[PDB]
Amino acid sequence: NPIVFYDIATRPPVEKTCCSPNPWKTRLALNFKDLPYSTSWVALFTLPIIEDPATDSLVGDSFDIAVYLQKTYPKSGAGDLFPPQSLDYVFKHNGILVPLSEFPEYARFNMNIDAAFTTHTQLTVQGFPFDPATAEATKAEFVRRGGVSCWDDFALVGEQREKMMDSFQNMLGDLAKLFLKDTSGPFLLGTKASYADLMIGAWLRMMHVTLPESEWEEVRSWHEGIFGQLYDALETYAEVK
Amino acid sequence: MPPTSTTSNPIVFYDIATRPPVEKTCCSPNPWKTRLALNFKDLPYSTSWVALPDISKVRGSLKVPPCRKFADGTDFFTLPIIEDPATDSLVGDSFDIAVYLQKTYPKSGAGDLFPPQSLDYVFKHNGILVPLSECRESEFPEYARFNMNIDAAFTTHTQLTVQGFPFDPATAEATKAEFVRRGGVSCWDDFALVGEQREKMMDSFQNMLGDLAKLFLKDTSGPFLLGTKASYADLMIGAWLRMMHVTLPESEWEEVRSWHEGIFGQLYDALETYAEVK
Repeated sequence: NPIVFYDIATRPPVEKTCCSPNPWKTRLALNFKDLPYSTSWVALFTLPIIEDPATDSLVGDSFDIAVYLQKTYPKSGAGDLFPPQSLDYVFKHNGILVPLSEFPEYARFNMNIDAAFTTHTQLTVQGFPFDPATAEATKAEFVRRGGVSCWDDFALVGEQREKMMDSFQNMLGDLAKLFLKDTSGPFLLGTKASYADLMIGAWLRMMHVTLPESEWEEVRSWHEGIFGQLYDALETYAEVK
Repeated sequence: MPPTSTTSNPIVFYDIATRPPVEKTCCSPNPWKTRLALNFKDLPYSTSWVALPDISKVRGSLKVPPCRKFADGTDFFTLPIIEDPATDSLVGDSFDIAVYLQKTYPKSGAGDLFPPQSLDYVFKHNGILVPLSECRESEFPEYARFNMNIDAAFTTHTQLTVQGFPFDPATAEATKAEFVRRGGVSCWDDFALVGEQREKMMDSFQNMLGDLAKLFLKDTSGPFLLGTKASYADLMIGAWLRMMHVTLPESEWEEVRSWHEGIFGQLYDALETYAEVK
């Protein structure tokens, strides 16, 4: 009867090392709904998939899983994943050339948040917790992808890394403005959480796992510590079970 | 071979839900290949019967069969999928699943799924023009070609099965619409083939089975292609026979069982020890 949740395998203390942003959106959402589930770890995306035996359904992709959970369990747990709100945010470095319903303001936010965080993800490389079974192959994918010639080329350090942290800070400065509409609480809607906060929280989990501790301490504290406080507020939905 | 390091949680096998009494109506041919292969290897597993995601109104990313790594072509649907926790593996194609089971559990159960053999069979109605998903390099290339040709030979007679197809009632209408599209007809009742057209289709089916039966004459010491030694190539045929067994009238199934000196009835009978629905 419990839900089966398919996540990406990382280095053996998997409860503390798992860090793929899209499966973390679904984990946060399932905990938000307080549904019973167990995690199946798969080695190397296609990979947020759940099986819900309550409806004999197999659902892939994190956004569609979140729509499915809201439609199937509208009132479970903390309640509504998609409360009405205006998510007035565009990542202006999307551009208009490199190719690509329901809750379209959330679907758009998800696309813009993913684009904004993914462009800073060369910062996570030195700390990525490879599953040693998939390590050589995963390093190769990361290489084909950052457009470097080999794995040693990702060594970005010293001055060049500060410039990367700086650009990460500017991106987060523009995103922080959305958290100033309602400062009665740490979320976008103040004290009420939504799937839009979980989207950001999932990316914050990746950074917490993969960044040097001193660098996470800055990220946590930038822009009046808005993301640090969002992170702390989402801990209650962050159980790895 | 990479055997697993432990002995862990059981394999999860995702199969296509058919009409309520599911242990007796399940009939999808590609999932039956995987079931026969798991039973051949004698592995523990449980089945999750799910509605077919390919036809489901639920939006998601599981709508097309994955690419095949070790052979040309693809399965018809997403749904032969296994999760093997012993190796953190999620495998979504009947032929890749059988290759996986042979590399991971090479001596378990009845033993080798891919003993060397020539499988000299061509379905002559393939033609030469239809585009095909192509693998970079195939494992067990005689078996990879046999899999493609056996699917084509049986799938072209599958209008014989529509009247008896055991629809899960929750998905009957969406499944019927997909069959109507894949069959090139305008509506569900266009599939009605009765009396004279059904007999011609049965003669065609018998002609096809007659060419395939020649391969079972090369070793008469037993009912399998290699006589007393079974292989994944027998399971491919046994899987398609199970579809036929569920969806044909019993009286037409007995024709299939007894034609060509009962070669396919003997194979069916010899595969029953691997046919448990668990």
